[PDB]
Amino acid sequence: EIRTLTVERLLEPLVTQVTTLVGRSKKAHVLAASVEQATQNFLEKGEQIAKESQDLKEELVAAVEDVRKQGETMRIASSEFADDPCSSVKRGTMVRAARALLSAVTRLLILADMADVMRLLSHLKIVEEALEAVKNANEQDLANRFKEFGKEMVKLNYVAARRQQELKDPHCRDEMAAARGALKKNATMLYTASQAFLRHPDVAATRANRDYVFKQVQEAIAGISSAAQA
Amino acid sequence: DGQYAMTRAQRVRAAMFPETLIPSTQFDAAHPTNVQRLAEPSQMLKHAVVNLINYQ
Repeated sequence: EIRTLTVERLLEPLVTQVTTLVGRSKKAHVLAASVEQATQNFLEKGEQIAKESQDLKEELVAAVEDVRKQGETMRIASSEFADDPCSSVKRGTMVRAARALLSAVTRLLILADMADVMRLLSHLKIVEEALEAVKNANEQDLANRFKEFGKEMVKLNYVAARRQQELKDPHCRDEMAAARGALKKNATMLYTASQAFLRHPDVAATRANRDYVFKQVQEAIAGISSAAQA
Repeated sequence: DGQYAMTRAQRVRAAMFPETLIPSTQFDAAHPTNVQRLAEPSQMLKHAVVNLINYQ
């Protein structure tokens, strides 16, 4: 369940268009060095990004290892070619190694983007988990747990605002503002309900309303998500 | 999937082949995305390859 193939296919025309070809050479060896340097620089960012990423770590690391391997093959081919730029065979072995390298790069970007989107959607879970703390909290905790929520919510308000402006369909714009508006009110109703349970721990309905209101919080988080991934 | 999968091609395409030209996936403005962080070292690599491949 990864399916990077379909995106990889769409970009393949671009990779192939740019890898089209429109004694020992010294000026060819510096170009070769440049590529090796560019390879190492790209490898350095990909390792950093695969490390910090909270999603697809093992997949992303594999993607960088693939890029490295293709880099070495490209390195070796470009070194052989620079030794004698007259040969078409070593020219072609380099060009093919290059096309393979950039395709491994392209696949890495595709994975990296898939993790960008999972990092983005995590905000929904972070806020939902923040309202679990509000629900499961003395009066001192409630005030505190509601401080954490509002902070996470503001960081969620940024994403959801950018997503609601990006919506083209007017009917979908309303859905986003509705679900995001629904989470806002029920979050406060959660605070009121959690408060009403501290003061009356033995009233079954206080617990029943708190559990209910939290379900209402679920429905908006999911509604915000469904309006985003559509 | 959804809108984020259907636009994945254009985001990658924009970062590696910007000259061949879209929802954002940035969670806060103080943190650039993986694709944004990888865009420039990706472009430099391709420019380096093009120069090499087209040596005369």
